Amino acid sequence: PVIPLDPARRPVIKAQVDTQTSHPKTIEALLDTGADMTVIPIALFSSNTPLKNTSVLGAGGQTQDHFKLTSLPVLIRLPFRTTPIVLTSCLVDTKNNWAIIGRDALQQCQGVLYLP
Amino acid sequence: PVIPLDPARRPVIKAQVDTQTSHPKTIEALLDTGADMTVIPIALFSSNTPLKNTSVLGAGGQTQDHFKLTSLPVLIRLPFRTTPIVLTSCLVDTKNNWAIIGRDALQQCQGVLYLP
Ligand SMILES: COC(=O)N[C@H](C(=O)N[C@H](C(=O)N[C@@H](Cc1ccccc1)[C@H](O)C(=O)N1CSC(C)(C)[C@H]1C(=O)NCC(C)(C)C)C(C)(C)C)c1ccccc1
Repeated sequence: PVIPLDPARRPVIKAQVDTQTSHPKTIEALLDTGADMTVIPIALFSSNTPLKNTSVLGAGGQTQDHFKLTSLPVLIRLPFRTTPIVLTSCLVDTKNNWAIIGRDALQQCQGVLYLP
Repeated sequence: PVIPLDPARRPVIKAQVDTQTSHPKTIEALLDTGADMTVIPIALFSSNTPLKNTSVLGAGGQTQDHFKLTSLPVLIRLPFRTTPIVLTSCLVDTKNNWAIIGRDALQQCQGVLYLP
């Protein structure tokens, strides 16, 4: 679908995410052309799973602690299309429960920006 | 234009930004549907403008040193339209001098996200 862009309303989508360490869960994610990679909340992962340290630069600053990197690919199913997005890896929010669909996922569902 | 999305290339455009505190200047800005508000570099402003402190939530978390708010509206001319976008205020990055076109500006140019 076409998602209008509105400062007062964050463009979001329901996405079924399977981290392959837990039953797949559907979450609300922000659609974010400004994110190099997708961010999944740590909650969707089972307690014990190996995750890699990683450094992330955001607007608030550079962090070595807040985010981890997955070890297994994450599969994402969008409401409209039946084929899953397969992300070889993406980020995990250990801290603030964030869910962000970045350009890695947007590329695979052939998302575009349109500026008339 | 239609702008494709690719994890390995930031979606950017050249814009002319007028802060009304000196002459209009060209910047290359990130098109960012995850940004509630536009971000322009402090480098645009002279060494003694007055800018209000502001708190912002980013990926590095809550920052309250990094961004200021303009005191005057900012006018933005995009290559493909004659009428400038006029933002009542936007964020000013004093740390990294980032340029990010957010949803406030995208709404004014009727920007949309399209997922097939
Ligand atoms: C109350 O006023 C606000 O705090 N607005 C915030 C905002 O828009 N922050 C933007 C922001 O950082 N948005 C980002 C998404 C985001 C929103 C809130 C917390 C964390 C992340 C942005 O689309 C992005 O990907 N950016 C901006 S900077 C960047 C490096 C180019 C890239 C990035 O962070 N990449 C890192 C990853 C891949 C982890 C997202 C600004 C500072 C650029 C205006 C906000 C507050 C709650 C939910 C959503 C947004």
